[PDB]
Amino acid sequence: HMFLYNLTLQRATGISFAIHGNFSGTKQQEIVVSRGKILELLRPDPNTGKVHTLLTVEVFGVIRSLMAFRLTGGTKDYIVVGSDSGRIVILEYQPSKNMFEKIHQETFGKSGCRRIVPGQFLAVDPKGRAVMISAIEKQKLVYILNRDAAARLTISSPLEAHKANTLVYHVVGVDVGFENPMFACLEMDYEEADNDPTGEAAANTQQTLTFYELDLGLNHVVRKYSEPLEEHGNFLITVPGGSDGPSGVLICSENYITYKNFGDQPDIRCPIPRRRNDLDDPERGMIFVCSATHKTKSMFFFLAQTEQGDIFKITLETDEDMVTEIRLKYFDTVPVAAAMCVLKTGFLFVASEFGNHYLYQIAHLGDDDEEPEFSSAMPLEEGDTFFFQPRPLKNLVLVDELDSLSPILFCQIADLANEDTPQLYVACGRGPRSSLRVLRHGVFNQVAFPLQYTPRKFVIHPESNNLIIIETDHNAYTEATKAQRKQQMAEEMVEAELAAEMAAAFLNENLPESIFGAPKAGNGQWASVIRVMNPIQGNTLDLVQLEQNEAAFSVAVCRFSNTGEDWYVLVGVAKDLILNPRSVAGGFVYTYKLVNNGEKLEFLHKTPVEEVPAAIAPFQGRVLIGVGKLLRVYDLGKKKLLRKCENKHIANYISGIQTIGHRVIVSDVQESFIWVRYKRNENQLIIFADDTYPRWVTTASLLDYDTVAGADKFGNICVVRLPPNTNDEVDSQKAEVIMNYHVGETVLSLQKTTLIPGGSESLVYTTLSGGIGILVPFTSHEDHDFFQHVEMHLRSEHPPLCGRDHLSFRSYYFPVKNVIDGDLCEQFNSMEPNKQKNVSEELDRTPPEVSKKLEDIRTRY
Amino acid sequence: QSKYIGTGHADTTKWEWLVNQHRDSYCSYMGHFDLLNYFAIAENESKARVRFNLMEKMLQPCGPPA
Amino acid sequence: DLIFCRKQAGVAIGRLCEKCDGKCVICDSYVRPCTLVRICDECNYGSYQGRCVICGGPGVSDAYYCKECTIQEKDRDGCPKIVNLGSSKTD
Amino acid sequence: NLPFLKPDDIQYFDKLLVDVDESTLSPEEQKERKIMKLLLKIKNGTPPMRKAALRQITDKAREFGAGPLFNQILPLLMSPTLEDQERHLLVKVIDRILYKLDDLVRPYVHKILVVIEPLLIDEDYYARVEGREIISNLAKAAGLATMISTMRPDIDNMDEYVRNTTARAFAVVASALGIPSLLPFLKAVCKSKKSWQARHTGIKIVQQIAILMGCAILPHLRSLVEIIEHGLVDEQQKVRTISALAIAALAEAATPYGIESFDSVLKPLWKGIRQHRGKGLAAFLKAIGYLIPLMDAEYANYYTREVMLILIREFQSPDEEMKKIVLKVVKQCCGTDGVEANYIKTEILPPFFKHFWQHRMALDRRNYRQLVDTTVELANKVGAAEIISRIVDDLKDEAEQYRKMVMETIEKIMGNLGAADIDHKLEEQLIDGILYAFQEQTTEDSVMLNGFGTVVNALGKRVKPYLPQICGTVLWRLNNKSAKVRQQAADLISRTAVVMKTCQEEKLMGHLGVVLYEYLGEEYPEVLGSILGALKAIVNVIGMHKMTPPIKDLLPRLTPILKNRHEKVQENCIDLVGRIADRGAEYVSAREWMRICFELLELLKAHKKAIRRATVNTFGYIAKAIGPHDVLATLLNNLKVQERQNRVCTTVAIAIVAETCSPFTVLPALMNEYRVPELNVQNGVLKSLSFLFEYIGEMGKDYIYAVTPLLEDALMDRDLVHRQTASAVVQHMSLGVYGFGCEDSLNHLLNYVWPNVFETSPHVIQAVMGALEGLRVAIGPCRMLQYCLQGLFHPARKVRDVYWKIYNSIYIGSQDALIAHYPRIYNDDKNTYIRYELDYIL
Ligand SMILES: CC[C@H](O)[C@@H](C)[C@H]1O[C@@H]1C[C@@](C)(O)/C=C/C=C(\C)[C@H]1OC(=O)C[C@H](O)CC[C@@](C)(O)[C@@H](OC(C)=O)/C=C/[C@@H]1C
Ligand SMILES: [Zn+2]
Ligand SMILES: [Zn+2]
Ligand SMILES: [Zn+2]
Repeated sequence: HMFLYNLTLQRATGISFAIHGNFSGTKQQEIVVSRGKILELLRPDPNTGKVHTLLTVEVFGVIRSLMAFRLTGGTKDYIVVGSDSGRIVILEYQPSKNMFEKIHQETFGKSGCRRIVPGQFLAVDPKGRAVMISAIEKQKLVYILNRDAAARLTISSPLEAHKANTLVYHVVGVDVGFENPMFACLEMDYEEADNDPTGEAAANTQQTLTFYELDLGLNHVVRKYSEPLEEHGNFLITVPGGSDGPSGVLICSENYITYKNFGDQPDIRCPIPRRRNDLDDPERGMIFVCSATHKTKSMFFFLAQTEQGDIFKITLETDEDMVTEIRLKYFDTVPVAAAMCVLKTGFLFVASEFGNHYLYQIAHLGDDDEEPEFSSAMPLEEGDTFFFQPRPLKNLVLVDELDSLSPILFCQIADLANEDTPQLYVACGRGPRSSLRVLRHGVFNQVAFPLQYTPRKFVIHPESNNLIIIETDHNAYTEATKAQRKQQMAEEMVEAELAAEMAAAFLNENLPESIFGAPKAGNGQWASVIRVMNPIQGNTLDLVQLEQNEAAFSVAVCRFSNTGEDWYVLVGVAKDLILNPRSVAGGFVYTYKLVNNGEKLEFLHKTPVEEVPAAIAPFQGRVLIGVGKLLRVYDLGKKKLLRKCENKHIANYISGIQTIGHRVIVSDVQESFIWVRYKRNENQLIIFADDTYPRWVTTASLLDYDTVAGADKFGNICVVRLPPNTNDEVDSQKAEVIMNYHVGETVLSLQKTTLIPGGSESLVYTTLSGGIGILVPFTSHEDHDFFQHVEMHLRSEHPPLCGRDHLSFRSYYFPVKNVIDGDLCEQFNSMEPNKQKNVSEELDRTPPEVSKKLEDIRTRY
Repeated sequence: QSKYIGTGHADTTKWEWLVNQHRDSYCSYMGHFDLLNYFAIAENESKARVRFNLMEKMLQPCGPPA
Repeated sequence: DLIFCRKQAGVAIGRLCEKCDGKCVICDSYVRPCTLVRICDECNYGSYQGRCVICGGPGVSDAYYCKECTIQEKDRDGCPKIVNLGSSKTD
Repeated sequence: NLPFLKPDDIQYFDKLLVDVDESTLSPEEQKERKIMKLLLKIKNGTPPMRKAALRQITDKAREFGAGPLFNQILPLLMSPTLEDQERHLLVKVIDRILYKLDDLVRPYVHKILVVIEPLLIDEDYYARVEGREIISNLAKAAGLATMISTMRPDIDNMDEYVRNTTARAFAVVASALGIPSLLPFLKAVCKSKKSWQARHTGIKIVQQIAILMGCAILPHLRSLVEIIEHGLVDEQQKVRTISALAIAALAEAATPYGIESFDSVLKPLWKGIRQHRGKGLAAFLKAIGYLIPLMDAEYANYYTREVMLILIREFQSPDEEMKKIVLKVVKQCCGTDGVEANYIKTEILPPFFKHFWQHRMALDRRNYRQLVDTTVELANKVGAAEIISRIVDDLKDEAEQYRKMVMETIEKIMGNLGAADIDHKLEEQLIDGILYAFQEQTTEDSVMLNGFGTVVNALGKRVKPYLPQICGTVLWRLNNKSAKVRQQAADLISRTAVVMKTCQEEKLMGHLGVVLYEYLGEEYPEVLGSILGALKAIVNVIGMHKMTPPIKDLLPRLTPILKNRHEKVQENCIDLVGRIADRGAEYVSAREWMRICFELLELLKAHKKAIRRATVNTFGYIAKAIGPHDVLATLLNNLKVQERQNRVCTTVAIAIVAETCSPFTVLPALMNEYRVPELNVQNGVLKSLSFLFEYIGEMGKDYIYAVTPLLEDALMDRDLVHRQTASAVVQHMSLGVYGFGCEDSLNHLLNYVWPNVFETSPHVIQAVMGALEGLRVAIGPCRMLQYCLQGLFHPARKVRDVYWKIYNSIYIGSQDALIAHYPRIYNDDKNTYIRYELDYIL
């Protein structure tokens, strides 16, 4: 009988899309960004060189493609969005009211991130005459865009461009000037690969570049030109055409970039420059992660970033209609990005795929560069490629940095510093850019301490308050391994006599992995490290490096009734873990003594076990350890850890365990929760409850002795509860789900706590896209009925910005149950005054009363 | 019916059903941002790289038929 | 004998006569008209412009899917114009 | 089979009647007979057979040839007996076969065009669009060069009609193949020095290009105007007139962008309006009028100041078309920024109201409309009271058309800008003028009614001193011989009730209510409905207590009026009874409400939507007013005794009562009416339950457990109609309580709904499928997938059929959610089915 109210305290900070334009309609260039289910408008100030957030809107959907377009003779850029509805939307930002005005919303399919229903891909004619929304398979739709007598945008009926058994890697509109608009697609047919049982067709089928031409005269779309590719490419770039450029497309692939154009244009290929003395795996390829174009009335250039984070500048050499060669020049090195934007007034906005985002000022475009520029004209054989050495940035200067908590991998709320109010300790970031951050509030303030690898879990020492963090990353080198790899490279490269001095210069060159990426290599290599960190000072009190293929996944600090009140730290570690397909050698449990007031790890022993220990949980002088699908009780021996009790009937794989009294709550990777009883008298573990639904539970929190709240891999929250006075000696007990909700972001940490002292007790969660949310219980049913009415009214009168149905959205994988969306309720203050008055009098009060009610429920926490 | 991929009949083989749901899963990974983020954190690869890998695996996700 | 057009619907709004003014094209329900009906360009061209989407008589107001269909997303299946496959275009 | 033939068809496909079936007898002209057969199948026949014939004729188009194909098609196209839909079918077979045969049509282009050129000037709009479509398909099939070679000789024909038709055909081919494709040809034609008709038709081509393509010519606007600019100063007068009109059309299409591409033609037009007069001056002024809105504020000021003297001189021209053009140009000037209102009210307004506001303009329709619209638009910039003062005294003119024109103008201006701009003198003369114009009117048309209502509502509280005279006049006109006069009076009362209420004149409105009550015995239905609406307005402004006559006397007088057959009376009377039942419910007894109930059940079957909406509202009001028990009991007895036709009314009324008086006041008696051993009353109770749950929606969240046992009994009742209706019940149940935590009760009902999937009767199996879809929506797709998995693969083929139908339904419904719900399918030796990515653990 619990009813919750959901509120976002810190919205998502991880950017998935970013596009720049003249959305204000003035000189100013703004950037709209899609972070998860949020659409934001930002204005970079050219004077101070710092980015400001002008607008934030919760759209209650899944933005899959974001694009900007403009019509001929226009002054403002529109925003076309494809989402998880069956709808394409076109919006215009009105600066007079600081809002996103929905200009058009056209329906074509069903909701969800479906396979054959368009929404994933968006392309637009470079002149703004048409726009194609495309699914990954089969169906594509083209809409014709025009204006009317009052200069109001108008959209036509859709035109079908379907082709069965056809995948889509990417699609972009080709600059054909003012001819019939054309869209270039990267496709691949699977019809032959499916009907052949040997595998000849699957290996022989190849990606194709096709051109859909929109005949405006006859008003239809035709599959005109299609050509295979000897190299499989990942995305396309439109090169300018018509008057100020040669029409065509650039195709980025693995280890190459190609230029192609329909007609008698020879394909111009060029290999991608690889790094000088790269520590990566030699048999691992290289692709581009994102692109960006900038047009002048004199020239135009492209910017492309590699997996390594190296940004190259690309230019095309012009001989009238045809192009002669592709030229490339190493520009700089920034963290790997999902989107880049080259504004005017010399500013580059980089939206990192993880971690903080940045804005730089362009000092020099690298034209008067002494560094070598490469070209397709330079000849070579045997497939050997062009080389270059990365260098600290000088073409760009860091003018602004935007904090991004994405991706949050672990969180703990506690008052470690005696501030009398708790703080949020968040293990987030990724790779060398990982960080442990302390958040306060009085939006949050944050302080960040860098980390080596991606943090997985961390526990708190009760007496010392320090944190025991474990950081693990896949296909990465350990410190000793990268040192010995550097040594082997230097010793192998001198055989061919200045190579000695060159090797000295190479070894003395330790580029920060924080900027130039971590030298990552292998299929099943695992870099893992344990560290002990003070929560107030960023200093680390001790660090333990592990073997080259040992990957930590679980940590816990506790005492043992076997020994005295001295502490201990257990770490579970997989050995030789392969992710796809999954295969592992086994697991180890490291036992450290943790001496010197929680500042020094003292190794004791190292116990082998059948599979990876995924969860460690203290349990009344013993510990509870999950090894694969086995649940075990371990006591501390003097030469190893000795099993005392085991259960082998868990469904698939234990990911976490929490204990209340003698009840054990086991999280399965797929089959939801399982309630197990430990009978102390007989020393046996008995399964006595499970769930009626499957859940890919990521984290969980104990509400009471009968109730458990959990989070899903698919961005869901649920609350399940056992029937009253369930007996643990009778089995076949099923739990009923008393709460279901879809956050829209994948939650990885749930914790029941009170953020302000003495106030309300609530349920705080953290999402993988850097979001902080809260669920609060309702004091009285009066308020509950009020907010239910508010929710239904806002659903009917303020529908989600991208055509999604709010009720259907919050019921993505299960029908919503006993949650009120406060993020939707608080959009009451952004409606039109007449709608506010109407829905207020329907609530039998004034708009200020409704506002005050929302404000007090938010301050209550 | 016949127009919608992924539907089945009384003669649908196990292979057809499973490759259909595997392709559905890969497209849903491409769609949901945080799911792809989880995958790109588990394997230490960029989002573009895992998207390329998924599109590559779209061809024969489960293997050739009988 | 009677089947839905089911072609790709466009920007034309479906219409309803006086007899069918409150009905739903799919399920014949009069309860809670929710979202607006769109029809395909072929079913709205010529003398068929503005005619009733159900019976084919003179249209007097706009056509709607019921809320039950909206919840089940039956408003996403295509042009809901009923066509008779035993009648020429002159009958 | 051979489709039906109408008389006019005989002359075209008579050869198909001959029974010489053998093809060897045909002298290679089976192609002729084959085309005849296919065209007969296309023109007359069901959608399937004409679709098949269209596909057949398109797949063999080149094998036949354009020759015989068009020699049989074109005669059918120009037949005077052709229906519009048959013409559309012919146009679509034409454009498909034209797409098939590329250059095979080139020799016959001419022979085709002369047959289809008239369609481009046909009165039917669809005939014009079909002609344009055919020309565009021709231009895409036969090359651009062929189109030019075929239509070139007619550009200097002496007749002007052929020139206009070929000019619009050239516009169509330019739209089909692109403006740059004809840019050089048109540039050469517009400067052709041999003939002047050549350049005339060339700049007419560009004019029609603008007219046809609209804003899509903005990229090529500068090229078109540079091609045609020289014609402005051409010594031939008609060519400069048409170049001015072409500039006008280009500016009209390009609005509001592209003024900089007109920088050349400004000075020639400026000179020409000083050097020209007649139709050429009209063309020049029209071009400048469509050009001015695109200008910047400063240059708009300058250019309008330059042209203003000439246009206000032309204000008084004898040619009425010149007057229309200068009216449009002053409307266009004053509608833009830069030209400020002081300039307008100092320079333009005096001659405007001098020469344009005379009674002669009150007779021509288009002049009337344009003058009214122009004046209303002027009021938006120069001021409402500034314009209303200049024409208000003309409200008392005895020429009825002039005063109705000025009344409509004042109405629109005061609806746009309210009344805050008006002082005391203007207000008093407004009142006097509207009073006279309403008292002395021969016809009863709505211009005066709308003007009166809008001016009074715009004045608002300011109308208090004049209300005695207004109400004396409305009372005097209520007692008139013409019904359409008292109708208009009652409508004026209906429209000004609230503004009289704000003025606090409740005794006068009570007298109005009394005279309306005593007029309620009216015979003419439309005016009776109008007085009913006026009574409703009066009862709405003053309360239900101080209403005169009292509700006690007013409602029983309304009761018999429900049996009137006129729809207006029905709607108005039902609405008034409903307002009474909403507020003044305490004044009449329960038995009067029961009689009204009896006479409202019939009106639920009205064909007009508003009438049944009102019936629903008022029935709910009175059901909330009196006790649900009595109406529920008589409705249940009605359910028993009634047949199917009037049973729907009683079920709808039962649902309404359940919604107004919460269902626990209706469900017990309904469910107990199910225990009688007769099965038809059971089916009636089931149908009423179904509609009740669909209608109440989320209200039924607290009643699933209550109706559950009845559904348990009905779902295995071994009567197919009962199972079908119960499945419909649970469908509407689950769809209504979606997202309200009824998962366990609906899951329990699912177990009784499921075994009925193995049923063959189409109605009951489609009902079961609808129930399963609603249960998917409410319970979730995961549970339905769990139910399907146990039977997706199975030895029995029929259980596989039914389970795959259910799976297809839930997969089309929730394809993206199933990603989280598919079971773990292990690998084998041949394939790998594990989704390893979902097993990752961070
Ligand atoms: C058993 C269901 C069946 O279909 C019958 C209703 C149908 O055989 C009749 C035919 C006819 C000719 O007698 C139809 C009558 C229809 C009525 C009275 C419906 O109001 C209308 O059609 C009028 C308006 O659009 C909607 C009014 C509104 C909003 O009050 C609505 O209320 C809700 C909650 O939807 C009420 C719905 C009514 C059932
Ligand atoms: Zn419906
Ligand atoms: Zn249709
Ligand atoms: Zn109808």
